[PDB]
Amino acid sequence: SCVLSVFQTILKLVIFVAIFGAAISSRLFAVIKFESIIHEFDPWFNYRATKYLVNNSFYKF
Amino acid sequence: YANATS
Amino acid sequence: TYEQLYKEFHSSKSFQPFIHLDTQPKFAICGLIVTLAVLSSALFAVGSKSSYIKKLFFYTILSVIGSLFAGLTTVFASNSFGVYV
Amino acid sequence: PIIASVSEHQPVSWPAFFFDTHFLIWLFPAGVFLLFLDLKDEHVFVIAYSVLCSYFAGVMVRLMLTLTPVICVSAAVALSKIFDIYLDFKKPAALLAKLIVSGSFIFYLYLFVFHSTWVTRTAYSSPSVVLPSLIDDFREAYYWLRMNSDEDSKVAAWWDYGYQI
Amino acid sequence: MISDEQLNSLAITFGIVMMTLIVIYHAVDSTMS
Amino acid sequence: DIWLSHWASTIQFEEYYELTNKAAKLSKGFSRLELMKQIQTQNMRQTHFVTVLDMLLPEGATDHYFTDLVGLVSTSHAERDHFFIRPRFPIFGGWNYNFTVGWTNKLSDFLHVSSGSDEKFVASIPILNGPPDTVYDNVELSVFLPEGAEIFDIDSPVPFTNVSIETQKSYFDLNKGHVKLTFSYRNLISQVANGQVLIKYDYPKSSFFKKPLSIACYIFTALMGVFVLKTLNMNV
Amino acid sequence: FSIISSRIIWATLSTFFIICMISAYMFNQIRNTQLAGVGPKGEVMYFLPNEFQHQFAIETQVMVLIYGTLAALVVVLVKGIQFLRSHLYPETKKAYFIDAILASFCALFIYVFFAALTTVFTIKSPAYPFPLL
Ligand SMILES: CCCCC/C=C\C/C=C\CCCCCCCC(=O)O[C@H](COC(=O)CCCCCCCCCCCCCCC)COP(=O)([O-])OCC[N+](C)(C)C
Ligand SMILES: CCCCC/C=C\C/C=C\CCCCCCCC(=O)O[C@H](COC(=O)CCCCCCCCCCCCCCC)COP(=O)([O-])OCC[N+](C)(C)C
Ligand SMILES: C[C@H]1CC[C@]2(OC1)O[C@H]1[C@H](O)[C@@H]3[C@H]4CC[C@@H]5C[C@H](O[C@H]6O[C@@H](CO)[C@H](O)[C@@H](O)[C@@H]6O)[C@@H](O)C[C@@]5(C)[C@@H]4CC[C@@]3(C)[C@@H]1[C@H]2C
Ligand SMILES: C[C@H]1CC[C@]2(OC1)O[C@H]1[C@H](O)[C@@H]3[C@H]4CC[C@@H]5C[C@H](O[C@H]6O[C@@H](CO)[C@H](O)[C@@H](O)[C@@H]6O)[C@@H](O)C[C@@]5(C)[C@@H]4CC[C@@]3(C)[C@@H]1[C@H]2C
Ligand SMILES: C[C@H]1CC[C@]2(OC1)O[C@H]1[C@H](O)[C@@H]3[C@H]4CC[C@@H]5C[C@H](O[C@H]6O[C@@H](CO)[C@H](O)[C@@H](O)[C@@H]6O)[C@@H](O)C[C@@]5(C)[C@@H]4CC[C@@]3(C)[C@@H]1[C@H]2C
Ligand SMILES: C[C@H]1CC[C@]2(OC1)O[C@H]1[C@H](O)[C@@H]3[C@H]4CC[C@@H]5C[C@H](O[C@H]6O[C@@H](CO)[C@H](O)[C@@H](O)[C@@H]6O)[C@@H](O)C[C@@]5(C)[C@@H]4CC[C@@]3(C)[C@@H]1[C@H]2C
Ligand SMILES: *C(=O)c1ccc(-c2c3ccc(=[N+](C)C)cc-3oc3cc(N(C)C)ccc23)c(C(=O)[O-])c1
Ligand SMILES: *[C@@H]1O[C@H](CO)[C@@H](O[C@@H]2O[C@H](CO)[C@@H](O)[C@H](O)[C@H]2NC(C)=O)[C@H](O)[C@H]1NC(C)=O
Ligand SMILES: *[C@@H]1O[C@H](CO)[C@@H](O[C@@H]2O[C@H](CO)[C@@H](O)[C@H](O)[C@H]2NC(C)=O)[C@H](O)[C@H]1NC(C)=O
Repeated sequence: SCVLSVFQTILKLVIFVAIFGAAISSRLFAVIKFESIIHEFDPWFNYRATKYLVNNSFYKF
Repeated sequence: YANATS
Repeated sequence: TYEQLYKEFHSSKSFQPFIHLDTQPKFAICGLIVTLAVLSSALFAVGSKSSYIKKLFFYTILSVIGSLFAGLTTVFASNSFGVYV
Repeated sequence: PIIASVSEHQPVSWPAFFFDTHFLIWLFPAGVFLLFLDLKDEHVFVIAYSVLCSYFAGVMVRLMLTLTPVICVSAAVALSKIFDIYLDFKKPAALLAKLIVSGSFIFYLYLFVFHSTWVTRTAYSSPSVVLPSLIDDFREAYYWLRMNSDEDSKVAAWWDYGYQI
Repeated sequence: MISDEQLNSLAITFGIVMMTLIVIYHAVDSTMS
Repeated sequence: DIWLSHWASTIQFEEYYELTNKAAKLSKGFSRLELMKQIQTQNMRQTHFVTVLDMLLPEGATDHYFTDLVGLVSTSHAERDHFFIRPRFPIFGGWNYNFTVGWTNKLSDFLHVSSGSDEKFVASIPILNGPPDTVYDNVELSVFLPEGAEIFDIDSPVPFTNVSIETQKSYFDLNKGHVKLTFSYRNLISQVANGQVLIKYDYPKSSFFKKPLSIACYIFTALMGVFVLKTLNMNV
Repeated sequence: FSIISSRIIWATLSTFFIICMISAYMFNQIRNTQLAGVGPKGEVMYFLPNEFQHQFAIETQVMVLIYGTLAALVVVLVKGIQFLRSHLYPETKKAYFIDAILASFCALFIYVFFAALTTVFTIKSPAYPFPLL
């Protein structure tokens, strides 16, 4: 049939919207509770390197 | 479990 | 100059908003629905296997409507989340 | 002596496998067994991935992450096979049995959602720089070092606190 | 801003909706084909 | 920094302080034990180190916040017209503390409309809102007017060292951006500089409605691009 | 001799290896753990209570039993109802009935063993809000 294909496409779109929503809402717990702040230890080096990259150029990084 | 002593 | 401007400021009416902030959340939630409907229809038109000279016309009109709506709802939603424009 | 001291390079106990995958942990071996009875090349890829990451995840805890994708895949196969038989309505007794099986597994799905949300809210949603009770003593001493010390100053400490400083 | 209990309810609702819709999709795919 | 918005009808204040204490330095260094033994002894005597600051805000403020360069500080408490603030560590003689406060107010209290036309506005903005007894050494006061605003008249109640006008892009400023009017002042004192800066500008309805129009043109361009990308085949 | 070419043998071996790996078999060797423990009363403990990162060595065997039974039941549900319906009841005049009975009983046993798993897990984590019992 053809109505089956359109139904499946619409259903897949709605399902993926719900998937994105569920994922992001599950991750936002620590940002909602305390603040938007950097975590554990290696992320701090990653964040200081990203800052150095965005302040200086790519060649300097 | 992080990159830290235990 | 200070004197005159002070007198003007102190002899005028206050600022009246166009649309109150308390109302804008409802307007945003409604305009988002309208935008979704119109844009999703114009994507159906893109999938349509009809001629090109008519697909162009329908897509252009629908996008010219959906874009106006989407801009208005972007303004309203941004104002409602706490990021004032 | 250093790689032995980091908490992320330690073996895993069995509860941590149930804590990180609610019921996907006993659908993962079944999905691998079911991929063996229909051996295709893509399936051979999944089987090799499964075995290797199973070993490497139990030997080091930080390698459990790499095990989580394939598990899902394997689980998503097994469950799917079940639903191909008991969610196919195409007779009272057969309908009743299909309903029983599919309803039990749908219940397990909902319970998976609940368990995942609880584990996320309880265990994996806290920063190490602020402690709840708030106790904020790291950022107070770091901001004191940043405000009341010379800019060209060397601070000695254990390596765990290097980056943060 | 949003609270903690509210974010918990939102996450749980998103999960429940997603699982229900994947079950419906699977039932329609397995039955009608 | 004072941000004015006609679409939301709000005025937002963001202040960045760089505070120091010029009192006597502490001999023998800081001993948290001695500070706690002073606290629990209930010695509320007037001490020469800062434990809590009291900010006096305009009446009707909302959405207060208090952060510093390392994150958000949780020891802050709002009372009518007053915002009490406790730094991360007490500020003894010779110590520094750089921090940031912010709040929101209704635009209808600072902005009035001219009587000759509904597009000429006059704003009266306070120059200082800080702690009671404080001295300032360098003040940079920036006012941000919406995108299509054209400044017509400016004046300050006290002499300033500089004044300038430029533009700065923001969250939805696809065009040139917000008009930034900056004043520079040197030696200011907390409660003797209580004047207000007066700005008269023009903002026509065209500039009011041009912002959603710009967002709409961006979205329409993206949609035309999608259509173009889905009407040509790359098959071999 | 035409036996290292059978799919069932390799399937059994690989599934068993995976089950032993997820039952924390390497933990009992990288750390020399005791086989069991003795209760204050004096009976065998079989499980380290209130501990989440430590265990005895018999817990691995218990979890191997549990996981193997669950996987075998799932495999029987997917592939094995036809086999044992053809091999158990030879009347074959009512065949959908027997299939329904066997499938429902397999689901019931799967539920029982999942409840047992969640019980032995709440022994280690005494505050777990979904015991499923
Ligand atoms: C592609 C469509 C995707 C659909 C999903 C869209 C959004 C996800 C859903 C919800 C997220 C909203 C929650 C975040 C806002 C609060 C956090 C916050 O308030 O943070 C802001 C950062 O500003 C942001 O970046 C927030 C961006 C606002 C997004 C609003 C969403 C509607 C528009 C969607 C985009 C449409 C595309 C248009 C392209 C032409 C703090 O700013 P600040 O510290 O500088 O203070 C500024 C105060 N002064 C000015 C005085 C210094
Ligand atoms: C591609 C699929 C994507 C699927 C979705 C992905 C991610 C979303 C899932 C989870 C994210 C959770 C976000 C929590 C929100 C945190 C901030 C907060 O809590 O805002 C709440 C307010 O909320 C609301 O009233 C919003 C009401 C309706 C919003 C408009 C609909 C949103 C449409 C999104 C896209 C818009 C672009 C249109 C373009 C067509 C707190 O406001 P406040 O008190 O701080 O504001 C300051 C105080 N005033 C209010 C006075 C200023
Ligand atoms: C091999 C590929 C890998 C992927 C990539 O391409 C090459 O490799 C990245 C480069 O590194 C690019 C950076 C270049 C330097 C540039 C500095 C600018 O600094 C601004 O900072 C303002 C502060 O407000 C100033 O006021 C402005 O004057 C000033 O332009 C800024 O635009 C960002 C940055 C870092 C570029 C971003 C895009 C990057 C990341 C590129 C990717 C696309
Ligand atoms: C299509 C995509 C885009 C749209 C979106 O994703 C899917 O779907 C939106 C939802 O509608 C969410 C809202 C639900 C209602 C919820 C009410 C709270 O209202 C407080 O305020 C008073 C109100 O009467 C009272 O006091 C109390 O009810 C309460 O405290 C508010 O805090 C959060 C809010 C508005 C949710 C925010 C995120 C939203 C907008 C979600 C987006 C990300
Ligand atoms: C096609 C769609 C349309 C219909 C729908 O989907 C399919 O079918 C609805 C269900 O009825 C869902 C609700 C179930 C009850 C559940 C209670 C929770 O409240 C507490 O439940 C306790 C229990 O143990 C916890 O202890 C607490 O932690 C927890 O907060 C709440 O969070 C989520 C909620 C209300 C579900 C939300 C989504 C609903 C409404 C679903 C709709 C979107
Ligand atoms: C410890 C427990 C573990 C569980 C179990 O007990 C011991 O051990 C299971 C096995 O894995 C069995 C399956 C193997 C695969 C085999 C494929 C056949 O399919 C083709 O077999 C070819 C042969 O020549 C022909 O072509 C035709 O027979 C046919 O086309 C099929 O008939 C039977 C089937 C599925 C077995 C069913 C019983 C199982 C699940 C057994 C359980 C009872
Ligand atoms: C890594 O070594 C590690 C990760 C997580 C946990 C852990 C918690 C960490 C932080 C917490 N807060 C400060 C909110 C709470 C934690 O609670 C846990 C609960 C369990 N359960 C339910 C068995 C497991 C882990 C955590 C630790 C840790 O044990 O502290 C360690
Ligand atoms: C916090 O603010 C103080 C005060 O402006 C800054 O101190 C100045 O720092 C510069 C650069 O180190 C020196 O040249 C000045 O002499 C300092 N002035 C005083 C009065 O001490 C300090 O740098 C700021 N710190 C941060 C992290 O921004
Ligand atoms: C007043 O205006 C600015 C203050 O911002 C200063 O002059 C400019 O300063 C910036 C800062 O680096 C320079 O980049 C510009 O080149 C300067 N000139 C101009 C014309 O912008 C200065 O304090 C004052 N300028 C005067 C009095 O001409």
